[PDB]
Amino acid sequence: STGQHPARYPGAAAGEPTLDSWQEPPHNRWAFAHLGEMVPSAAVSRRPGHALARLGAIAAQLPDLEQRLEQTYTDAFLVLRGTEVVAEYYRAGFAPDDRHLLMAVSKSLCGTVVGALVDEGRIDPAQPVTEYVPELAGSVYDGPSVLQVLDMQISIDYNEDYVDPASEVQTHDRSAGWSTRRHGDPADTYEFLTTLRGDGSTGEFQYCSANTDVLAWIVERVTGLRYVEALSTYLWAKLDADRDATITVDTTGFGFANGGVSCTARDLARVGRMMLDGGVAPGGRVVSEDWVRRVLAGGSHEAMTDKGFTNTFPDGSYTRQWWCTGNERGNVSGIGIHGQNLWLDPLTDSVIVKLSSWPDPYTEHWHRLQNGILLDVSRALDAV
Amino acid sequence: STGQHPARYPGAAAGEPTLDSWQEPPHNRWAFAHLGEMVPSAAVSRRPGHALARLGAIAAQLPDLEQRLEQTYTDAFLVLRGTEVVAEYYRAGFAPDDRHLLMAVSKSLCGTVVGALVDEGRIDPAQPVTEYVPELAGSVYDGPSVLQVLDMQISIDYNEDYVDPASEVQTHDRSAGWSTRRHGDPADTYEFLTTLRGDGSTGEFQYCSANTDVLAWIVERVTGLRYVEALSTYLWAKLDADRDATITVDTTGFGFANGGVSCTARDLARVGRMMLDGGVAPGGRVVSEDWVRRVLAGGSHEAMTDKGFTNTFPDGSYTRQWWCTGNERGNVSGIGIHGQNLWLDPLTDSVIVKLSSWPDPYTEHWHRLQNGILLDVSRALDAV
Ligand SMILES: NCCCCCC(=O)O
Ligand SMILES: NCCCCCC(=O)O
Ligand code: NA
Ligand code: NA
Repeated sequence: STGQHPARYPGAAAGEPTLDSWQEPPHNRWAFAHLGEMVPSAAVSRRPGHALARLGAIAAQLPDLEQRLEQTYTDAFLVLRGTEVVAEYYRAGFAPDDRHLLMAVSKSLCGTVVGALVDEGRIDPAQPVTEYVPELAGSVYDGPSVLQVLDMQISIDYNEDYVDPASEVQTHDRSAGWSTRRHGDPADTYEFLTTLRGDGSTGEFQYCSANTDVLAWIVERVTGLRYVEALSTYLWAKLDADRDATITVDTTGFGFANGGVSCTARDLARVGRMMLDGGVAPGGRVVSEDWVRRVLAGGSHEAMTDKGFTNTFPDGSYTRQWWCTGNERGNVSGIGIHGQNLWLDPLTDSVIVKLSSWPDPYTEHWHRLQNGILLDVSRALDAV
Repeated sequence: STGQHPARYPGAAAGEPTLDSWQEPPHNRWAFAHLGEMVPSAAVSRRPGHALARLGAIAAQLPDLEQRLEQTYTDAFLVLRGTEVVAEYYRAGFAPDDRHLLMAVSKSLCGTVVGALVDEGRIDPAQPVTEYVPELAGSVYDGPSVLQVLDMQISIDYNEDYVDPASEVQTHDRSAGWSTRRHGDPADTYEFLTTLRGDGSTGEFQYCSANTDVLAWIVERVTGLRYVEALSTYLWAKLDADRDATITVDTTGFGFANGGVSCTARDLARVGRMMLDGGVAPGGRVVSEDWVRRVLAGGSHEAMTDKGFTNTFPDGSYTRQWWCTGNERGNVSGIGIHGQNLWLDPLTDSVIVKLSSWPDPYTEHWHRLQNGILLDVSRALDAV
């Protein structure tokens, strides 16, 4: 058992509706107004081809920028200096207002929601995960603190070989609906999390997407809100965003917090703007000044043993769902596979959003090229 | 085999991507920008409870209207007189700009797209279905004309007992993704259609949702466009709609033309406005004056043997995916289970949209109440 979860709608029974019951009362009143949450759906455009390149200023300092963006399978690119959009790029076929999957940049959004609840005193990072989700007792999450989940400093037996269906990575996707279910798979994401085990050691960084879903579960238990709603209430609805964001949901309606959010590049930049504004957004304060300060400060360097990150950023670290480069510019970034970045450049009070679709989830090759672009663009914003 | 179908994206292989391949190249470039088409997803609101009742004028002639709307599980109600919204109602929890499933009102939208292609000379209703979809040879659709599909005058062995999983109604839903698949089910909607049989007789009305999906298939074969795109290009994009509409799609990306469209009440009214404007919309002509005239004129009365319809509308009929009351007002309406109506009242140059969620798909009880409301509202618009 995974305990109480926020009902899909007011008064809904646990796990209702399902793909086989949404047309039945009393579920249909809700389902008829949110069918996309139950059945894959396509947009029928209200609007009746070519790449849009408006790199403005930085174009002079980076003459071959568009080509570099093409080489890194860039779909959407936007630079926000202060409150102004100073550079934009959208591939042919991708409109400026189209939404794009954020992959793990979604994690930084989840950490932000947790941060908001910490400010309210609803979540104490020093407390064990089980203080909020007792059902995780007996799992790898029995013992570690919420902060250790936030900083991903929990050793977990997590097979990362996607080529193997038995791997935890593939199983995580199947449990959430990102891939076709197989006989024996956990019923939902909550159940999947309870099956995770580890040797009990903590303190060393281990990137694991399951950690973020545990954070979302904690958010639900402390607020009583579906993660989908909590993400809106504590973050999205305060950004004065142009469009709603979307998030994939599993069979119980639980949002895939670790990587299922989609939004426009301009709106994602509003999240960065909030971080560079001490945690304040147009609709109100999202997180405390202290939380933002802690994110920019970075996590323990000693815990960061991922050579894939430290080879590029020797003094890098990770904290509260954000990757911290530890470079001379103090760059911090939300990162997602296939080339997604919500890059913060505090020195120039700028935010760089790059949403892409590399053929591979991750290779040193793509990261070298991607980071080269983000760093060059950041430097191009320096006063001269 | 079901023949050629519009690729999900430029250059996509048949049936790609699937739930298990969307993260792989070259599918991911498209999938990352349209994930809702692959995985159930929820909206994360950009906006931070009570029913909204603005029945305006008709309120005086129909004092208990709001109560009548509540009794018929009304979610959204809107009356457009000419180009003006003269009355509106939205239940608590349903925003004026929220979208609602249209169920079979979706059929009238599909018929409109077919009508547009008839005007272009791309579709000849007198031609057999097989002239456009040869793969339907050997099925109940081998012999009948496209017009007979439009008017639903084809006898089909179609078990309507949803309580039975083997029924065609339940099988249709499973083949399209509206319900959990079962071993042996057709792979997609196209395949399901090819399994349909009948005694060969035609001429008598038989309401069958499979007919509309055949129309959508014809649309795809004649235009080379996914039905989702054709619905936008030939109709939605010409309405100057406030929001995109959405349509559920099966595993191949084929839109559920017979009942999977969702849109706002105000936008649905724009479709009615176009019909009352001789087929012209703000973005251009959608269908010919003749097509609209034929819809308002009705189908053959003798073909209409559905007592459930004729008991209320003795001179009623059906043509080109629209129900024609044949009443003294010449009312015509798009109709969907659970209380959906796109009701046309030419006498007062008005359109009435009623989107609901009755607990039951259909009962004489609900229809009596629903039609009573639509008729009373129509009469309340008459000059006095
Ligand atoms: N298991 C689906 C991928 C989740 C995103 C992970 C990442 O972007 O690092
Ligand atoms: N098989 C799903 C229902 C399709 C809608 C049918 C109707 O509204 O009449
Ligand atoms: Na905080
Ligand atoms: Na026409």
